[PDB]
Amino acid sequence: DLSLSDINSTVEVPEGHSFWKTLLAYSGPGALVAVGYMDPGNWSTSITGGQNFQYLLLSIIVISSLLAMLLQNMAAKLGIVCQLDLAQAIRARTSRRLGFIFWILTELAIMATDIAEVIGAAIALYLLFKIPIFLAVVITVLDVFLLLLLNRIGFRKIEALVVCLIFVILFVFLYQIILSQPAWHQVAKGLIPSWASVQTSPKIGGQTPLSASLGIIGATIMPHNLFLHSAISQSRKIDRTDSSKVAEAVRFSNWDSNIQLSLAMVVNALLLIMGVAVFKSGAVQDPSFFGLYQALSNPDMVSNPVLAEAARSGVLSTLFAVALLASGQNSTITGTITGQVIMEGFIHLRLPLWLRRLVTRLIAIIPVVVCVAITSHQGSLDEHQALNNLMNNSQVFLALALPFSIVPLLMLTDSAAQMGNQFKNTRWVKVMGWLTVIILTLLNLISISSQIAGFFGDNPSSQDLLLSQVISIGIILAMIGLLIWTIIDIRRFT
Ligand SMILES: CCCCCCCCCCO[C@@H]1O[C@H](CO)[C@@H](O[C@H]2O[C@H](CO)[C@@H](O)[C@H](O)[C@H]2O)[C@H](O)[C@H]1O
Repeated sequence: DLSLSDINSTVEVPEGHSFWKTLLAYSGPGALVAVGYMDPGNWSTSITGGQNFQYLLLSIIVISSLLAMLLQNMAAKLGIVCQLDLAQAIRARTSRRLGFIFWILTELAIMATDIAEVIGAAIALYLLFKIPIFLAVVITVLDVFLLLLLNRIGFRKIEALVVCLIFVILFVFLYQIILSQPAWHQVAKGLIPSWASVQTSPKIGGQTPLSASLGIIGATIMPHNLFLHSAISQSRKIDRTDSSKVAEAVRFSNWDSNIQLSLAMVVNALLLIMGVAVFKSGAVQDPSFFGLYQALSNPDMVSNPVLAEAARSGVLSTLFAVALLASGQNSTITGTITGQVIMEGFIHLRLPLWLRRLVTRLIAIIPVVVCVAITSHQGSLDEHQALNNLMNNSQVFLALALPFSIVPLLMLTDSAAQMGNQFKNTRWVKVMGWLTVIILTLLNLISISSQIAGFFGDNPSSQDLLLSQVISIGIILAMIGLLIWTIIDIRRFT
C-alpha cells in the first residue's frame, strides 16, 4: 500500500552531523533521475543549437537545468515528507478515471522515452558491432534479462552503476572536447543570460534564437522522472517525527539531486560546445545518430588537425556510439521503476518487473520495426532519418502528460493539507514554481500543434493541414478541460 514496497525506507544512515558520509549513502536517487536527462532524444538539438548559435544557447541550458532542479526537488520533497509518491497523492486526491487518464498518459510518456532509447541503442549496435539495423532492435528487446540480472544487484550498486553510465557519457564527450581545445572564454561569455538568445533575427538553419531557446525551456522536465524522484526519495528511512531530521533529509536529497542534474547540465553543455568547437560550421547536415557518426568519422568535418587524425583513425565515432549505448541503458531501469510507480499508484495494479519491461519494450519497438520495415522496403534509403523523425515525433506524449504532472505537484506541495504549515513551500518557490509551471504549460500547449502538424512530414498537404489544425485545437482544448478539472479537485482538497 506504500510506494516501492521492495526498497522503501531501506537504509537510513544519518550519524549525528557526519554530513558528507551521510551524503555518500543516499546519493543514489539523484543520479537515477538525472541520467534520464542525458538521453539522446535531444543530443542533436544541442549540437544543432551550437552550430546555429556558437555558445549563445549555453545560458538557456543553465536556466532549463535550474527549473528542472526546482520541480525535481519539489517531487523529492513530496516523497520525503508525505512518505508517498506523486501518483499516490494525485490518485488519492482525485477519482479513478482521472488517475487512469494520468496513468495512460504517463505510460505514453515513458513509452516515448523508451522509443528514443531503443532507437539510439539499436543504432549504437549498428555502429559499434555493425549488427544489421533490424537485428539490433530485436537485440535491444533482450534487455529484460539485463533487468533480471539488474534486479539482484541492489540500489547501493544500481544507483552507482547509473553513476558509472553518467560518467561514461560525460567523459566520452568531455574527451572529444579536451582534444578540441575550445576557446573557453567564449564559452564563459555564452553561459551568461544575455538577451541575444531571446531574439528572432539570426535564423540559422531555419532556427531563430527565440525558437531554440523556447524549445530548450519547453523541454525542461520529463514527467515520469517526477514520479520517479518522489518514489526513490522514500528509499531512505525517515522517522517523520523530528523536524530537524526531516529538514536535514530535505537538504540531503536536494544537494544530491543538484549534484547530479548539474552533471546532466554539464553533458548538455558538452553537446553544445561539441557542436561549436569539434564540428565545423554547418558540417552536421544529418541530425541522425548515423549522421553524427560519419560526421565524427570524417576528417574534413572537424576543425582541428588532431581531431582530423583521430577521426580518420576512427575513435570519435565509436565513443559516440558507446555513449549511445550507455544512454540507451537508462530506460530499462527508470522506465520499469517509474512504470511500477504510476501503475500501482494510479490504477492499483501490482505487476512484476518481468511483464513490465516486456510490454513497454514491445509497444516501444512496434513502431520502430514498422519504420525500419518501410524504409528498408524503400531500399534502406533515408532509414536513419526516418528513425530520427520517429524519435522526435514520439516526444509529443511528454507534452501531453506534462501539465498533469507539474500542476498537481505544485498544488499538493503548496497546500498545507499535504505538507503542513512547517514544510510547505516558501513564498520564494511559490512564485518561481508557478511561473515555471505556467511557462512550461503554455509552451507545451504550443508544441502540441507543431508536433501534430509534424506528424504529416515536411510535405504540407493542404487538406491535411486543416485537419492538423482541428486535431491540434481538440487536443489542447481537451488538455485545458482535464487541467481545470484537476485544478478543481486538488483545490477542493485544499
Ligand atoms: C499566459 C499569461 C501568463 C501570465 C503569467 C503571470 C504569472 C502570475 C503568477 C501567479 O502566481 C501564483 O498564481 C496562483 C493562482 O492565482 C496563486 O494561487 C495559488 O496559491 C497556492 C500557492 O501559494 C496554490 O496552492 C494554489 O493552488 C493557487 O491558487 C499563487 O498564490 C500565486 O503565487
